[PDB]
Amino acid sequence: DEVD
Amino acid sequence: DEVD
Amino acid sequence: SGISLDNSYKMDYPEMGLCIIINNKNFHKSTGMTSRSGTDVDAANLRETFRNLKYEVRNKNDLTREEIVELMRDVSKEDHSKRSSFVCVLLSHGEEGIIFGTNGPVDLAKITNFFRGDRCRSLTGKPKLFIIQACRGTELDCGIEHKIPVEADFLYAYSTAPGYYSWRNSKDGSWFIQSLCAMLKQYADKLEFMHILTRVNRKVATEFESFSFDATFHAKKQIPCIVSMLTKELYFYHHH
Amino acid sequence: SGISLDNSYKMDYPEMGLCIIINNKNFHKSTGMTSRSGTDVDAANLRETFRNLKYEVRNKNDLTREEIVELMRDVSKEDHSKRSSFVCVLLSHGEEGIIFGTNGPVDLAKITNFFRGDRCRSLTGKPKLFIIQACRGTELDCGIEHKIPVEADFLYAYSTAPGYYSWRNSKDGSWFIQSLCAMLKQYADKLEFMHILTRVNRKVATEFESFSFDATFHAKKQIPCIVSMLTKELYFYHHH
Repeated sequence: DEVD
Repeated sequence: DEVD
Repeated sequence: SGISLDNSYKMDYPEMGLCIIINNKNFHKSTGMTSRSGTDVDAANLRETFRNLKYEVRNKNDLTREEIVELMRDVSKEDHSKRSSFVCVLLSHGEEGIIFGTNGPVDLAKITNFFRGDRCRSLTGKPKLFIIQACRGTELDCGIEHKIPVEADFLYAYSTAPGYYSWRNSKDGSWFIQSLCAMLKQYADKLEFMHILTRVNRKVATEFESFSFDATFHAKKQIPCIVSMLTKELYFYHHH
Repeated sequence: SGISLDNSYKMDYPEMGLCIIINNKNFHKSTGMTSRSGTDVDAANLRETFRNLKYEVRNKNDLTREEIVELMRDVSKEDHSKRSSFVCVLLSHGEEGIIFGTNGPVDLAKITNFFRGDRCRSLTGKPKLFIIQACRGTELDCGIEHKIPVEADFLYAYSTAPGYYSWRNSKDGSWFIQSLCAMLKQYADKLEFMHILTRVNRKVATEFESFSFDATFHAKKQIPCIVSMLTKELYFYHHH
């Protein structure tokens, strides 16, 4: 999981 | 009220 | 274009179609059939109701059995190509499978056969609605506290269950036609036709009960009877 | 013809319309923006999903801010007369009101303004859908156990609430786009678009939670954000  |  | 569905009848032909109303009130003395007080109330209600649905309404009064057959034969031989549907309303005395001309009976099947998929080609694939206010017998309900089939795309909206009397009020009109017009007025721009007729079933079943000085005919109930050979959903409105 | 209703957009033009997918994965080193692993999964899912809805899909990868503006300007100047709708999907880094080209930011309002009712006349009165997978800030959700307006007929399907991060899984794709494609696949031939997007809201809200070795970013939740200036119901299918 990564943030944009 | 009457019947047909 | 995008994904398409075809679960409902095409009802955006240039014309909705004919609404034939046969209103038999007065019968030849020799038949021994009583005059049907209240039926003009029904006929007027139906005319207005189907007018507002944009049907081409034709009212006919006091037709002989011969006139009924000729009328329906002639109507079935019209060009219905530009019409979405066909409606016929029968108001008369009756028995199971039978409706009365002023001088004698007509087989309901003889009338409806004129509009078979193979006999009225400009109505093939289109909904053919027969609305029948007439007795279907003498029972009383006491209540409790490649090809398509030639018989496809018919709907018979019977006022009463098989075998049973049907009730007409001399002041208000018949229970069934009263209720039918009311539900069409309220729901034709909202509900599919089977759901409208289901509301008619409930209205007749819950809101009416006979009053008679004759115990045999007093406190009786009625349930109408929807008979569908339709192959699609029927909405009286269309989109655009 | 019979009674007509016009509560839903006309979606039976010869073409559904364009689906422009801008997939920004790799960013110029000087911007300091990370590569968006998983976004190709999103872009491929969207291409297939909108292909099956009969959109003319155009995929674009790694566009500069200048290329984004030129592309959208050019698309807005096409003749959309034969198209029912317009769809643009943006996959990138972002902040509130902003999406990133590979070399710097683009105002979302600059992009969407090209399609204003008064600036793209062949899309006036037609639904213009902008689907945005990008952050809208840095907040984390901890969860709990005559004329028409020029801004009419736009829908902005944001992946996340205003002010919040948006989550992308490097293996599976982004939570929002994953969920959106799944719900379109399942419900586009059945449900109105707001109800589809509502199912997307629930799917993202209930089925995803972040996993991180970093306590700051661990166990976080997301709710997408539907912003509708639409004036009619939108069904991707039509009747006939």
